[PDB]
Amino acid sequence: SAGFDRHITIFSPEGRLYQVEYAFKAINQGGLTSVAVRGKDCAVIVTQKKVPDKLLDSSTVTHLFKITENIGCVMTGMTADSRSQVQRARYEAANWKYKYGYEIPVDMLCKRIADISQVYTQNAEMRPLGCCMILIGIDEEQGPQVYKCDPAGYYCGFKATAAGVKQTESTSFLEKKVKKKFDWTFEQTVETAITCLSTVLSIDFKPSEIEVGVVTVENPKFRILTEAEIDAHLVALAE
Amino acid sequence: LRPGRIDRKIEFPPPNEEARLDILKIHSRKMNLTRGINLRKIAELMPGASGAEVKGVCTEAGMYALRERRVHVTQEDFEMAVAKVMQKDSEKNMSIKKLWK
Amino acid sequence: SYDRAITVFSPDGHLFQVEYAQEAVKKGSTAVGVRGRDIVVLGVEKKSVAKLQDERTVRKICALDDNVCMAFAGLTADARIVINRARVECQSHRLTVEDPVTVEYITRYIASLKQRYTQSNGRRPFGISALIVGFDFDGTPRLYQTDPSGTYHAWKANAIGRGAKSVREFLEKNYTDEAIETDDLTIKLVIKALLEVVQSGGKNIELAVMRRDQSLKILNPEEIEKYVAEIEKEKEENE
Amino acid sequence: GGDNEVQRTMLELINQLDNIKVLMATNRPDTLDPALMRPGRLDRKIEFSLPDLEGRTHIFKIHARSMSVERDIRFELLARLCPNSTGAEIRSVCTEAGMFAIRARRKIATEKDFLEAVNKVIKSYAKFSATPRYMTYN
Amino acid sequence: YDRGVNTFSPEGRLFQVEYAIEAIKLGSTAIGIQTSEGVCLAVEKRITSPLMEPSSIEKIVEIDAHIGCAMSGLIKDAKTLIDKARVETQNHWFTYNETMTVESVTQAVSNLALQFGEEDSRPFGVALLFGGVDEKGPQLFHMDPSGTFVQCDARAIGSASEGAQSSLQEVYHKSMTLKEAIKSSLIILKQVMEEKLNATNIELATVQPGQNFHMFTKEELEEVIKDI
Amino acid sequence: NQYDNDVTVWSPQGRIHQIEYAMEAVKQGSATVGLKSKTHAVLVALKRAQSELAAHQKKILHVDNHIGISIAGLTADARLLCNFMRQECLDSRFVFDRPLPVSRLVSLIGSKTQIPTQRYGRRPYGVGLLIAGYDDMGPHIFQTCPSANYFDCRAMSIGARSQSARTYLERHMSEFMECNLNELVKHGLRALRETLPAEQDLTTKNVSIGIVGKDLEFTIYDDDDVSPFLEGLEERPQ
Amino acid sequence: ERGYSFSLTTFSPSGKLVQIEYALAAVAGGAPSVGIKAANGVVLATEKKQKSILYDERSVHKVEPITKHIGLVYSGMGPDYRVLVHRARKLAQQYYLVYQEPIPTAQLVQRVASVMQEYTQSGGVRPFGVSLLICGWNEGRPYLFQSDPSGAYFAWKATAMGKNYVNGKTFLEKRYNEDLELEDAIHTAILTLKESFEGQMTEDNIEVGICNEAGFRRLTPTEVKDYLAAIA
Amino acid sequence: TGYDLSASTFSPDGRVFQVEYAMKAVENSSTAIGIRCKDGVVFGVEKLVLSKLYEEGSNKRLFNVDRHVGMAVAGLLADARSLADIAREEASNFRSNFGYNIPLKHLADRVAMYVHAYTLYSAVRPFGCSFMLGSYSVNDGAQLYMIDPSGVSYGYWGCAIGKARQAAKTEIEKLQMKEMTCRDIVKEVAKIIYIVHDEVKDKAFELELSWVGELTNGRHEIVPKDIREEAEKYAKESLK
Amino acid sequence: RYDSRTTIFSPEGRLYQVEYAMEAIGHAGTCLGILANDGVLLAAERRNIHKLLDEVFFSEKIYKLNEDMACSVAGITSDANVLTNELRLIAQRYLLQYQEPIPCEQLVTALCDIKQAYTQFGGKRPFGVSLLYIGWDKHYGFQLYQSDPSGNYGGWKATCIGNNSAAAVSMLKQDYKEGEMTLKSALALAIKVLNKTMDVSKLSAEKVEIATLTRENGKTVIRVLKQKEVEQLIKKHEEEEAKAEREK
Amino acid sequence: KRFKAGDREVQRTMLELLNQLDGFQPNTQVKVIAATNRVDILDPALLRSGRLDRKIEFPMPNEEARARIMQIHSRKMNVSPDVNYEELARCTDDFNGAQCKAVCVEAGMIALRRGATELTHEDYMEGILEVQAKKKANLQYYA
Repeated sequence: SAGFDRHITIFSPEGRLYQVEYAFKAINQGGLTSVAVRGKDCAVIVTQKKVPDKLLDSSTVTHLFKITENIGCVMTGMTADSRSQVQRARYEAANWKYKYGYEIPVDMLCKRIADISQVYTQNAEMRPLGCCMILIGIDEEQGPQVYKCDPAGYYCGFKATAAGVKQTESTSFLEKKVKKKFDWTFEQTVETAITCLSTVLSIDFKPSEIEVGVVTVENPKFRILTEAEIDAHLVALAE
Repeated sequence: LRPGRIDRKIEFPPPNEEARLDILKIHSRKMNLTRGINLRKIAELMPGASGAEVKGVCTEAGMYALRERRVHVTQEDFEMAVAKVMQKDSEKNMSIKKLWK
Repeated sequence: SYDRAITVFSPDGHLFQVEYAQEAVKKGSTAVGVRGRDIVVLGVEKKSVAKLQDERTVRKICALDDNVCMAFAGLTADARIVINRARVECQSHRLTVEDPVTVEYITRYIASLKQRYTQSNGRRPFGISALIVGFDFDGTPRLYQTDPSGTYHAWKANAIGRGAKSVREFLEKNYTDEAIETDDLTIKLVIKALLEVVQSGGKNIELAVMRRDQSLKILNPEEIEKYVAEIEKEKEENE
Repeated sequence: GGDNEVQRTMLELINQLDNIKVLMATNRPDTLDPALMRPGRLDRKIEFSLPDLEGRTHIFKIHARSMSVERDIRFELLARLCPNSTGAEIRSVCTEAGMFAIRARRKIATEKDFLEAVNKVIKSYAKFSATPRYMTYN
Repeated sequence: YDRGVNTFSPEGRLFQVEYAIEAIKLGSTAIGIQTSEGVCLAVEKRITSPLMEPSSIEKIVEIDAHIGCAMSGLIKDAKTLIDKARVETQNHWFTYNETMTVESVTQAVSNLALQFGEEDSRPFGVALLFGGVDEKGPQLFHMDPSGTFVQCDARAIGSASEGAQSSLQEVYHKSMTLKEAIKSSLIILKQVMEEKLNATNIELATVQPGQNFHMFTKEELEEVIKDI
Repeated sequence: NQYDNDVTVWSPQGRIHQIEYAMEAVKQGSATVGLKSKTHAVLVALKRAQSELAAHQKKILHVDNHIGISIAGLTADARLLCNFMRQECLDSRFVFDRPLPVSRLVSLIGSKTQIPTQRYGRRPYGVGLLIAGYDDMGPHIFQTCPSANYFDCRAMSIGARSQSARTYLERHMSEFMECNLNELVKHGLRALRETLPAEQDLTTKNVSIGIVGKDLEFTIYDDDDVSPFLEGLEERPQ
Repeated sequence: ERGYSFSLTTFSPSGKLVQIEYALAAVAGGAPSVGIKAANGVVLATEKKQKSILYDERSVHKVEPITKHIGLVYSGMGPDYRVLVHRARKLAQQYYLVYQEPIPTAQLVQRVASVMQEYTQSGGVRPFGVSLLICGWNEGRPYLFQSDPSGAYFAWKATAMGKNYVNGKTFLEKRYNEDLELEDAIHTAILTLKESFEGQMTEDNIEVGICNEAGFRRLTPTEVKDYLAAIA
Repeated sequence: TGYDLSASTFSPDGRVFQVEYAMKAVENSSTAIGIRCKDGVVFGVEKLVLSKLYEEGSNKRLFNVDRHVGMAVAGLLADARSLADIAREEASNFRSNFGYNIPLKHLADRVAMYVHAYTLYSAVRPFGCSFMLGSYSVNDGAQLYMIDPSGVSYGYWGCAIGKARQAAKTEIEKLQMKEMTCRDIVKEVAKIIYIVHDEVKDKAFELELSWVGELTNGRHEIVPKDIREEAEKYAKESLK
Repeated sequence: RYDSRTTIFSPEGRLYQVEYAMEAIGHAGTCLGILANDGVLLAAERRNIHKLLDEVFFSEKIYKLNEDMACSVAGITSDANVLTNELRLIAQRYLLQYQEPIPCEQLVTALCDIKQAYTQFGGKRPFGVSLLYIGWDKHYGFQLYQSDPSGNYGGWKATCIGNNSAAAVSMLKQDYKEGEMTLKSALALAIKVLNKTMDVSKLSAEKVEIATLTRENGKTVIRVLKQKEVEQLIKKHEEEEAKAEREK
Repeated sequence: KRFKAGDREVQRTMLELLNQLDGFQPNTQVKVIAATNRVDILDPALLRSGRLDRKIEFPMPNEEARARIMQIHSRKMNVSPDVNYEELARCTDDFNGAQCKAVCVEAGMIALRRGATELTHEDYMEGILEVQAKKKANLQYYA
């Protein structure tokens, strides 16, 4: 099923852009997974921080970035491209606020980020960015919001999404979760993200093996739960 | 195809109306045609009909009868069979079909 | 495999695309140019009308300036575009330098127009070998022949198009100072020269003659018929 | 198929090769087994290139030493008209040169014949590269 | 590895300038002898047909009043360089009010040569012999498409260069006169020439220091040849 | 294989085959021997002649009154790089009114040379240069192979059949520092005369010497000018 | 045509620009949208079915407005839809600032199609693989145009792109009477989709817009639920 | 094959091969290591003198990006010098744009983005040099960053780039770099490097060091000649 | 093979892409313009005539370039729009610059150069659109011009392009009328030619499209006859057809 | 690999060898080693479990290996004591070891034609051109 492929601008005979297709298969080359769960008034993103060395400066091995004071993003996929996508976003929001007088809603920031990725799929100049972004933000008039922008430029509004090597089970796990409708309390949402990531991998999730981000309607600011809190949260999940 | 090996290069074109009619009469000679079975009108319904397809109308017009246990083939038995054998495939796409004005 | 580009030399120092380009000129109608003492005649054969299309939109002999006419061979699409540029060049030089263009300069420009197209890829050469004839030299008649390669050449008599080999061979052995000595004699030569027309119809020969400080004169199909007749009458001496 | 029959005949030759010296000629070396062209069997690979000019005037004199040519022939000149010509097509230029001297009953194959020879043997089959497409070179 | 001026062969060669360099061999023989008296310059016209005016075939062209040009190869390319040659020497006079040296012009034309793949085309399919007299003395300069510009006491370009050059090495020595250089060159050209040498087949042109005029030979080419 | 047509493709073994090939350009030209002493920078070039009666090719170019170079590679590229240096030094003299140091020039030559090795549209400069100049920090001898890498050399020998010239110099490197003008050059000519085939010996027509010293600008000794350095040269054993 | 399939600027030996065709394959394999022009207005429909319950159905809307009187429905690569709409709203806007009247639906498609044709004239830009249905009510007559990746804009009365399009057209030509009214038209439009949408027509699974005399508007989930309940 | 010729083409398994090859050409370079002391970072690079004729200290791999930052390119040198020049133009534009020294992290991020900028276009090839950045600042501690060809840049307590990466961490992993002041680290970085570089291969070599921290007062300049001499002696005594 | 780029010359000297392009016109609809004194007509065919297709323009194949210039199209839809867009812009520039209508032929040359220019510079696909032009001027009155994808144009007295061009062109010859080309005779022939050239018989009125150009009181009305008059036109030919059968 | 053709005789030879190889177990002093230059044509059966399974990989030598390899085949010759075998390796790439011997043997020959005893560095380089059939010509555009 290789197709004409070797060029992103040449359609396969069936109408499938193979080069764009291969983008997603590059997405899981990062070997990690991030899950975002939207609660009643919060959205929690949990990622895998597998630091394969005692020499690595653990402070800078983070997959979580702060796009803006109210919107936080996690990258799943190639670290280099994910970094560029993060950096391109920050300008896109800052241009949004500077241009219209207010902070860019998390809705568009994936749209503009998606729109940038889409033109790289038509004009055979830039090789596509091989990383999916998840934007979480407390949006006024629409509660907490989560979005996942893919290499081909498709973004959607997700009650919960996960991108990474174990996406099929992560989404199946969440799909099992969201349906038995429950009061998604901030504690419930943070717990839900941890369980989702834990069940798929089958890991204990030592305190430092993940990086959970949290955004709540009460304090609409992007925060990364400090290692003490995840342990407290993790112990809460156990009991 | 150089003269000396293939001298005459005889062309066999799809039959005309006075040729489809003749074909429809050589393969329906053994058939139990009714009265009022205008083999020409059937022929006029079959523009550019190969010539072996014309027999397909005769086998099919006769096949529409064997499912009814008869021996006589009427006109509607034909016109309903000139649509089956002489069937066509359309582009089934307006997107492609207007590519060319 | 050294023939699918314009600036790729073959192992033996050949620009094969330019060589292929002169293949179009050999596939046009025969155009003969003979320069006389006071009337530089240039003819076109294989008029080959369609019996249902007016011949005005067929013109193949065009006057580049008031003193220089240009009869081409090759492919028509490019012939119109070259003539239009040359016509603009003849006037533009006139404005830049008061004196009007000479025949040699316009040929140098035309050769300068073609050459810049064969020098670089992504641009196809003009496939026309044009016969540049004109008295504008202000005293001396002069007829040149261009080449889709880009080299302009001066001939006292020429033959371009489908039949140059036949016309040229028959032209050298019949061109002399005695022949050109007379104006009507000069035209009789070209009509005789192009009389070796693919079918020798005698009715599809179009000769145009320009004279010292004169104006171009597309011979009417009554003077040509007379000249075609007169030449026939002169040829009637065989018996 | 029986092809492997021939191949096992080469492998019985590769084993054999690797006071006995061995020669081999191949106008198309690229079709030879890489094993049989290694420097453990064919230690030396002589390339017979197209002659240079100082050799073509020598290949000519070798085949014309028995021809009935006129004393003067500018063989050096006939070497530059046969560019990229092999050591044999030089021979047919000498064989055609006489055939032009036999067609017309001259018992001395003059120089004019050779240029007529080099037009038929070399040029006549060299390339198109003709006047209309050769008025670009001067 | 021979499909652009940008690709290098494993042996280190640009297999495109060479093919351009091969394009000269399909040219016409031109000989150059530099003599203390002056520099001689001859070329085989190779008229395509009697109809063509001999003056339309430009094989020796005048760069300026002091340095002629001998060419061989693609006519269009050589013209594109010639006009690049006439202009610069005039410019060198305009901006410097002096006659440009032969080595100075041949630097100019070659500077255009070193651009086939040195911009940001194809190696010009012509090499030039530049004859002229400068402050240092009389002097002949030869250049090829590859862009090397070098000086030759006596050089021949075009087809038969190998034979002409070797036949020139034997007959040339530092102490020629202009008259003796011309005769040896014509004997060389007539020797290596395919048609019987005469007044219309070839064209000579000489540039003496004191006779910088007459950068051609018109109808006295007959007189020179008849005494061969 | 198929990865060896463009400099913009990485070979499986981690090499950029085009640069490796350009590297091969240097060995094509006639070898040049470059050696500096504590007091002078002298580089000897073995000129070549196209034909018997043709003048021999210039191998030592003039980069500035304090920086001279030897070219072993393409004729067109060597000229292009020589033009750049002179323009670079001319601005450096015009802007800072100071002699631009050889180290700064060599660094800039590499930077201009490295762009071709990374962006399609141009070919690697097939010119290997021995940059010889005298700045305020002593005489220097730099070499820039076409791969855009320049090594600070005590003495280097690039060009056809060069490895002989290198092997003589490495054998006599230690003595090079305490050299007088003539002794240093008589070494270098000895180096070039190692590269020459047994039949060929260093003649006044095929060797050009370029020496830059404490109070001396880059003087290009050729033809008779070479003789004063050539004179006194020791005969090769045979 | 075998080797000429790739480049969009090289005619095949049969005069077939294949790449445009393959792009039209991407349209013919996209979300089904249906359009019906009732004498009272224009109704458009498309199935907004997500791949799991994890999605927020209201996030991305397919049936969209351009101006107050034009809307679009697409069947093809989504993200290539958005780039189309923006050059559509801008183009619809650039008409307003210059002429000050709402852009006639004929012109918008003439220039929303001419946007498409721009990307199909050079190598290095893929064709817009999303067929578009444009509804509008201008000069008192409902309009329904289809602009294609090939650059040709039609004047459809009622059609349907996307998966199972052949069947959808057959349902039309059957239950399409040129003399309906917008109220009946919505029922027909929903039914045409019903022939392919593999599932219950949940109010967050089908998105319908009505281009009437007053202007185009993406139907709120309820009203469709009022409509869907009736049909079922 | 097929997908390995252009940097902009994704293999069906989903990776840019060109980047992988370049990162696997850095494996063919001289070993380079970096250890960050409690108040600084130390860089020690093995330099293989390829022939007795290059003067001492030539084609050096220890660069100064800015006043306080350090570079220790490991890989194809010519590509490194290019990466050095870009870094300085990035720093120089920084100091002139923001009035203070560009923080190591931001210099690595901008320099990392530039490196990743060349693995996106077919008209260019990915850089073949992976380099370590080191600096020390009273307001920012000591930071060490390794920018591999692919564009990833995250800091390391101690890292090695070159042939002996795995061999170099192993003996670096057995040091408490968190505490020892790089006064004593230089004796340790030099001691490490001699453990790597098996003599039987690669023949002769030379070692260049540099440090950033309080000891330097915030600069990166090369370790004073006196200090190195004992350091090399100190490492040499560890033959057993 | 040398059909990869529009600027590559085949060894025989043929720009294959242009042969491929102009040959591509075959797949397109048929347009014909008959000989006519005091007029000239275009007749096109609406190849796609499905039912659900709302007719909003009524002139899918006939465009009006200038106040006295009309041109049909036979080829790619996308390219047809861009050429018809460039055609009008060229004609109106001439009116602005000279305050005089663009005299027909200079309109074709302007477009033909644009079309040809594509056949010279690489990277642009040869316009696959031939288009009939009719009109009037003060210079030669009614004229007919046949544009080709390869840029070459040419005046014509009666021509057909696209589907079954051969059948139409020959018959337009077979009954070709010179001098005696009154409009009525042109209409009868034009529908008469479409009868066999158009495979589907009965030349159903809606399936044909005639636009005529006449010089009325110096106004040059360009007409697109409505279905009603076509019905009587088809009927007028239809009545004439039956009388011919009397031979038997 | 495999293929009533006339190759049903060698097929019996292979299966016979295939038979015995699995016949005897390890722990024995019958260790087997087989050499092939084309391992893409061998039967998979020949290399499965109890047959030649631990397969030895012989590479085309690297640059350092080539410098050594060109030494071993030069010991029995009077090569000059100044012959930078290392430099020779750099010029000798894509060279199979046997070809790496060809340079040595060719190097001695090239000296012979020149009437020398010790093979100079140049002689070795001329071999590196004549081992691959190349003919070194001083092309003019270099200078």
